[PDB]
Amino acid sequence: KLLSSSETKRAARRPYKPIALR
Amino acid sequence: ADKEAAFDDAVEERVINEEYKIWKKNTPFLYDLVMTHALEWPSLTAQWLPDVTRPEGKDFSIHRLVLGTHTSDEQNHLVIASVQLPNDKIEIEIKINHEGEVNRARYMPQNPCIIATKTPSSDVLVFDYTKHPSKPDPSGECNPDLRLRGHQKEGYGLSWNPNLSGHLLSASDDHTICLWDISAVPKEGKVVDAKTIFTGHTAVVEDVSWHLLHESLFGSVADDQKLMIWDTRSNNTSKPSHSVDAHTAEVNCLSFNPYSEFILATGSADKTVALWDLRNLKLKLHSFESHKDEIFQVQWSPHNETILASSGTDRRLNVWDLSKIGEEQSPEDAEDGPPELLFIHGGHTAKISDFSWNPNEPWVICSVSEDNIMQVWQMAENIYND
Repeated sequence: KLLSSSETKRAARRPYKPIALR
Repeated sequence: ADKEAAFDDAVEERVINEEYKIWKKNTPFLYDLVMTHALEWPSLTAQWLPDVTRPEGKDFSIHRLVLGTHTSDEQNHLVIASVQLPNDKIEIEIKINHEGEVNRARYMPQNPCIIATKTPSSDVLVFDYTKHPSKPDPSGECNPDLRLRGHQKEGYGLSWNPNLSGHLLSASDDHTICLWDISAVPKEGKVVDAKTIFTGHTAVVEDVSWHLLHESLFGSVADDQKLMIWDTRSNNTSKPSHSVDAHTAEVNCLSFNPYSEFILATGSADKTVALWDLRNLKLKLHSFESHKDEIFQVQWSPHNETILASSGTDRRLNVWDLSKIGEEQSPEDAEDGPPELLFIHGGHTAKISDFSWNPNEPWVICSVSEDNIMQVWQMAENIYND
C-alpha cells in the first residue's frame, strides 16, 4: 500500500505521467 | 520551405523520448512482464504459433512467433522466432527467403507449419517451413511452395478458414477479395488460381476475416468506409449479404469475437473502434474512443470475452474491457478516458505495425513497431484482477 491497486489502475491509463509514490 | 517539417518532427521525437523515459521508469508497477528486443529489420506482421513446449523441471516455457522483415533494400525473409517466457531471451530459429517485405503472415490453423504471406506484389505466397532449410540460401532466391493469383495489386488482409481446411481469403488495394482452396493440392501445380473473387467494395480493401463458427461467413473492411458481411453460399459475389456504413473514414481492420458469434469489432482512420452485432448492423453498439490517430489492428483476447485490444499510428496499444461500459467516473478519471479503457501500453516509440495475443499465456501480448522494436509484455495482474 505504498501503491494501491486503485492508483495502479489509474496509472494504467496514464502511462506518460510518473507514478506518484506517496 | 520543407524545413519546418523535419524540425517539427524532431521536436515531436524529443517529446516522444521524454514520455518513453517516464514509461520505462513506470514499468515495475504496470507490468508483470516486459521484454524489449530490437529486430534486424522491422517486422510488419506478428502472430503467435499455437504450440508451446514446457521442459520438465524448468522455470520457463518456449513459444514461437511468425514474423517477417521489411528491409530498406536488402534480402527479405519470413521468420520464426522462439521466446522463452517465465513460468507459473528471444532467438531467430528459421529464416526463409522472401520476395519483398512481408506485409502479413498467418499460419493455417489445421496445419501450423503452413504459412501464407502477402507481398508488395499481387502474388499471395504460401510456404511450408518443414519443406525448407533453417538457414536461408545466400542467393536470396524465394522458392514458394505455392503461388496464388487473382489480384492485380498488393494488400494486407489475410485469413484462413478455421472450419474448412485450406480456404484462404485475401484483401487487395485492387478493391477485391480473393478466395483460394489450396486443399485442392495438385501433385506439384505450384501455382493456383482463385476460386472466387468478391467485388462489393469500391476502394482499397484493408482487411478480411473468416467468422470463427460459421464456415460460410466472412467480413471485409475497406477504404470506402464500409463493413461488408459475405456468405460464400450466395451466388452473387458483387453484392455482400450485409453492407454497413461503419465509420467516418477508412476502415483498416476487423476482428470477430471468439465467444460471441454475433459480435465483432472494426478499427478506423476515424480514431475509433466500433462494436457490432451482426443481427442488427444498422446500429453500432458502441464506439471506443481514446486513440489519437489511425487504428490499423484490432484483436479480441483469446481468453477473456469482454477484452479487446487496438493499435495504430499513435504509437499506443489500448486494451478495452466492455464490461466497464457505462460505469460512472470521478472527473479526474474521466480526464484519462472512458471507463472501458483498461490499459494503455506506452512502450513503443514508433507506429505499431501488428500485435498478437499469446494463446497459451493469458494477457501476454507481442507487439511490433516500425523502428525494429518487438515487445512481449503482460500488464500487472491487479489491473485486471478485481
